[PDB]
Amino acid sequence: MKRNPRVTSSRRKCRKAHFTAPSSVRRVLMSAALSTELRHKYNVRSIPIRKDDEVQVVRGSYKGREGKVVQVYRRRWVIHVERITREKVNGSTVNVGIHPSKVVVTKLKLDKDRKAILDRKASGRAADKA
Amino acid sequence: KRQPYAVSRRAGHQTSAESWGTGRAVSRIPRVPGGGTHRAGQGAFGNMCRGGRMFAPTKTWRKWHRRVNVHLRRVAVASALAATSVPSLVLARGHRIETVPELPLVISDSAESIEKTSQAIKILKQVGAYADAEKAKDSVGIRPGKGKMRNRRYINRKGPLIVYGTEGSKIVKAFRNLPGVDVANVERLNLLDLAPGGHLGRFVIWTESAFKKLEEVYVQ
RNA sequence: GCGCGACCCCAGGUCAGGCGGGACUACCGCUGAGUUUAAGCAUAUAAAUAAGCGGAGGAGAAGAAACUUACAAGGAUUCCCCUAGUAACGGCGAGCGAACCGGGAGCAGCCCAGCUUGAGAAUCGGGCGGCUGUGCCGUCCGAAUUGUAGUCUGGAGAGGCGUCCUCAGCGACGGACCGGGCCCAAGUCCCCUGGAAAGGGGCGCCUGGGAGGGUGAGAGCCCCGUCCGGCCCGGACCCUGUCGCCCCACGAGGCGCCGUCAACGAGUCGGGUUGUUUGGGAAUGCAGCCCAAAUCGGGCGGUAGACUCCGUCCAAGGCUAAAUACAGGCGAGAGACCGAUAGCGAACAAGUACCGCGAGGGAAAGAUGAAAAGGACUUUGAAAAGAGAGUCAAAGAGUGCUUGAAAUUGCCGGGAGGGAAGCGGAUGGGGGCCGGCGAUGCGCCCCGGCCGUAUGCGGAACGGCUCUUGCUGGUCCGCCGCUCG
RNA sequence: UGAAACACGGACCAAGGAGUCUGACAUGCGUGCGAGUCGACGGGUUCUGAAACCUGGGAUGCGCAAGGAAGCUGACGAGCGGGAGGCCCUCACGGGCCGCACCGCUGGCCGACCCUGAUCUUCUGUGAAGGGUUCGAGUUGGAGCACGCCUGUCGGGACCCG
RNA sequence: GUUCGUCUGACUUGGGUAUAGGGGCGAAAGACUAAUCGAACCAUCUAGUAGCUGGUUCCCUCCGAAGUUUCCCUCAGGAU
RNA sequence: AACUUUAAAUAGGUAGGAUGGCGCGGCUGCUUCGGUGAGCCGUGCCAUGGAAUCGGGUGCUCCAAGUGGGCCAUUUUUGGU
RNA sequence: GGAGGGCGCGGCGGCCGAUGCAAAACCCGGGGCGCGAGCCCGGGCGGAGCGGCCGUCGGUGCAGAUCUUGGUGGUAGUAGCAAAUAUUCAAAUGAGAACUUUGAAGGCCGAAGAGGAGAAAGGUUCCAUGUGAACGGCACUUGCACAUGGGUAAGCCGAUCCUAAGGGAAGGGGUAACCCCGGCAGAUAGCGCGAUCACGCGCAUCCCCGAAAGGGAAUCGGGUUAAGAUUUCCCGAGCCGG
RNA sequence: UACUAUCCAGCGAAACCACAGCCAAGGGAACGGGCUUGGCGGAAUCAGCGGGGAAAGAAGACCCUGUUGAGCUUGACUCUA
RNA sequence: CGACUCUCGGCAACGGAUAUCUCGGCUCUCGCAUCGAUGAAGAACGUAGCGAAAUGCGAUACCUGGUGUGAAUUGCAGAAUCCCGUGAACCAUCGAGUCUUUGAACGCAAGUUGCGCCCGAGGCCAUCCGGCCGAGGGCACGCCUGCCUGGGCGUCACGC
Repeated sequence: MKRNPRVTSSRRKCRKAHFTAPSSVRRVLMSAALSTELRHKYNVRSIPIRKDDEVQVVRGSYKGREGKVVQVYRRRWVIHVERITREKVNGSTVNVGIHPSKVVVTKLKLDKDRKAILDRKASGRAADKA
Repeated sequence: KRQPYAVSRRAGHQTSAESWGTGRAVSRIPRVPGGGTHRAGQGAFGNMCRGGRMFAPTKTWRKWHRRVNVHLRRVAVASALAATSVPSLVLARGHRIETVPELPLVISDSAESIEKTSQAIKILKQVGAYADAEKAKDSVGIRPGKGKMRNRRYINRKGPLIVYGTEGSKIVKAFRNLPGVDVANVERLNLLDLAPGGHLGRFVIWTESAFKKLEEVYVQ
């Protein structure tokens, strides 16, 4: 289709890679849009999340829930957040999977290696803009 | 502009089939040797078998190259220029135009050195030639069929064509990504650019330096 | 006997190292059918193909003329275009059947043997020590005169004389090539419908990016990517670009001129005969056997032979990229490909399950949903199940799961009738079933309602045309004046 | 020949399922250009399997006829009858004039074949000249080439199946 | 099933072992050689061929045949 | 029937004109002992006009399919009860 | 049989439309159009993408083919489920018992057994416990089924060791080669014994596999669990080889 | 006389099927369940049965043909270990 | 006169067609060179806490070192130091590894977990400084090169 001698371009291949996600693939697809306050600090629109973050449902029917990211699932690429749930018949509460795109990052744990991601991407956005 | 494609050339050829002949209320077709399987088409030098070959259905032969005669082609290319100087064909092809005081457009040479798309749409807006590109940034068709599963999710209608007359084959970068656009130089004009679908009289934008080079293309 | 060296020939679970098999797509050899075609069939065709067998590499084979030619000669090898669907060959039947030249692609040239190290095996392997190590150095055994090192290779070359010119080998740093990592634009603003908004509507932004996928419905702007650039990192590496240090010279080779020479590969040449193969035809290549040479010579010159000429190369040793191939393998990009009886045998645990003693043969089989929210609990029943309920946007979605066709089956209704004969239909009438059927038309007058022309004004798109320029004809709207409708 | 047939197949239904595609050919039809024509082996170039541009060509045709060598070497150049249509005359009917397409026919010319053989001439060449129940895919006032489609034709598994 | 041939030898029968496809083996039936024998089975060449049988897929329009001549290893078919 | 002098009918061929006739005057190696003749050329004259009837037109050329097993009746007829 | 003019499907370039406020699909003794090919529209079902028109192109339209593959009838609840001498009663259990299990009874094979075991073969089937979804063409609470567990112990038995018919490396030689005969200069090429001491002496048709049946180094008894027990276990007694 | 059939409870196929099923004669692919003309004309059925359905199984094994094979024979053609 | 025979509809059951999907096939094109006695191609049998399979691996056994990424793996259980970190992960990379039993398959055979031979060290006790036992790994064909004992008037000299 559209241009360039490169490795990647194939409608089938794009699907194949992202569903079964190897570790580097997981982290880049774990990039979830920042809230507006955070966007003006780190000068980026989206960053990969964590487990000690807190993340707010904006998009869905489930909107208005907030919780920490309990788990992230490779095999079918989904993330699981606390308090976005559906109830089983007996009264058990089981988490409903949410895509990281849908959910928006309330709060960050900086870390040290995750912190490095913020710096490099920020530098990136500085270069184009000015 | 089409690849050759085909059915497999060794297909279901290498399938063992040997016949019962007759003495059975079973048709005189070859038949699988292996009875001890829950199915498989019963012998397969056929055109008449499940999972067998068919003697025809493609196989690499089919010419996806038809030769063009240059003198024949020259007439077609020349005709295409003339189709922009009659407004009737432009209307007939289904271009929405609120355009200028004169019939084909000739433009200043300074829209080569235009980096931005934002600037590009603005200059077209003044002409009134932005009109049909606005009708191709929406009303863009999710095409039915198996094309969706290829890469052909959107087939975009064909609005303005811009042709530059800068000698060194200079693609105007801004105009490349406009909705429904095509970009050309005089040094690479073809019939399909001025007449997608074979319907002549696409709305085209001529550069001033382009205009006087259109002569040298290669009752009444 | 014992023969120092050695001669000739054996032996180490011997010292350091090496071979088999695979792959076999594609390639290089070997070896080799028949069906078929000729409407029969043998010669011939298929085919110098399939099968059989061996062996390498990323390419392989080929390769600097014992060539092609007959010319003001071309000029290693390969492939494409053409010659060519042709010269030729052929129960001259069916059919079979290429090259030379010409053009283009790509280009690249070489060393041994055969003249002398003879002031001396100057050469090489191994052990051993040291070393900065695909190597180098010292030392000692051993190899090899039935000849290592070597000038020199036919285009030539070795001698001689005279002049210039030209060199061996290093750092360091880029680029070249390959692989990664990493970064690189913009709304999740209001409203509506919905289970969800990516949808519609309102209102925006970014675009070297409006390819794609993901995401709870058509997402440029939600995420990932995409695009275009940036920043790292590690390889591989003599392809060249920098620089910098030794100038490798009086050597060796090159060039100019001169002389004496010119060594130029054998059971090969060539021929006969036979078989195979060739378009190759008094033998195309090939082989066996038989005969068998020469070096002022030899071979070739598409009809066998002698004769005389002329022309053309220099075998019988060897290397060498590129242009050429690619149904395997690995890693990619695509298609007017296919859409679960299709596509591969295999979308799924598939060469799986299974079949056969074996060689081998070989399936069937994708889809709940956004999320299991996979039906707790109550009740009947021995249980399986059912009935309630719960859940879901939807159970008319309950792991027979999206949609759920035909056939068949059940229920029920209608027609018909239990005094009657069947091609199942056509034709006619009745029942049974159901959709349709100007918005309700016109003239006139009265009231209510609304507007106003002509002409003057004020602003304009028009016309015939002329086309500098000119004259005749505009209508309309704004909306004031003056008269009416 | 004749199918209701005491011919043959078919319980029923769904889904598969058979004149295709190609190379080289003939005709027809269309398109281009036209005594030429045919880009694309190739090279330039690129928004990249494309498109655009361009080369000498080579292939086919523009002359032929022979088995071959070859051919004074194929340029002197044609009539007649029916002919559409036009022209001229005539009020018209018709008459006369020019006559295409096309058709039929009679000649000349060329090659192959056979005769004829001047003047000339490197000594056997030469080919003026006059002819012929011979023969040709010729000249006598060319038409092709390229592309495509249908149908026919051949090789291909070749309509499908045995 | 009944009836019945043989039953101390050219006897019966197992295991191990030999012989394999124009081949074997045969006190010989063309018998038999793993439900397979006047040339086993398997895969391949092979999608082999067959003037002959079967089937050959949407509609309407207009025109509309012939089984005859000639040659043929031709008389179930071609050329003409 | 394989005889016929003789000899039907129905069948079958040809002709009934402008693709014709006639006048004028040209050429030949033919043909004539002879321009005598023959043929073919230029030029002139003669229409409904050469029996009947019809031509909801005809003439002409290229190319291809199918057919290539036929069968039947009246009439004629050969073999055979 | 030809030509002519159309229709329908799939996909592609163009162009225009339609949609979760309900697309496509499917159903419809519901309407209407066209000579037809087909088309149109409504209602019901349904839940995510699709159709018309102009060009382009095909793996493009079915009733068959003793068609292929899948489904489903009538047949038909019909033929049948009939060989093997044969069941029956009471109790136990369980929802339910002609068939299970126990007793009682009747029988049957009639020791060349319908027997107790081993071979071969299968491979856990043996036994417990659980237990009726499928399966035991009846039934069923039972099973050689399904699920869940466990179980096979050797100096003396076999294999092993050993030779046979025979097979097959090694050699020479054909065969490119696969492959086949089969040994040769293991014959003044080394294997074997003394022998510890390094040296001497002696010799072939080699060398392995080949009968879990031939031939054979060596065990008995009692007890035990689900079972064969010389065999597992154990006592006591041996026996063979080093 | 046994064991079936039959009848029951359970269990439960297949072959086969264009569509089906009353005769007579007629013509007709020259021997009809159907057409034509007459006769007829039990719902719903079971146990039987062997006339018929030119019933079914089996592209007649025979017989003819094909420019179709193969086994065999030889004084075929042509080669050869 | 129920019924039967037939037919249809509506709702269903049957069945898995149709539509719409597709981490797959299919075909074309491009780049790339790179197996082995240094033990392959291929097989076998094991190893995951709970596994039949596929996939992964080999007694160092669904993996190890090192490295990158930087917190998951998930059906349930679990570790909590491994979470501001020499470090989570059916992770990617995977340079350093193990890499079973087999297989060209190599001591020799193989319907045999068959039958030899040799060497290593640790311990023992001296019927000896030897005897006995241990765990590991070798010992093939083929042929070159170098090597030793020599066969042989093979050839020479020198023998008594």
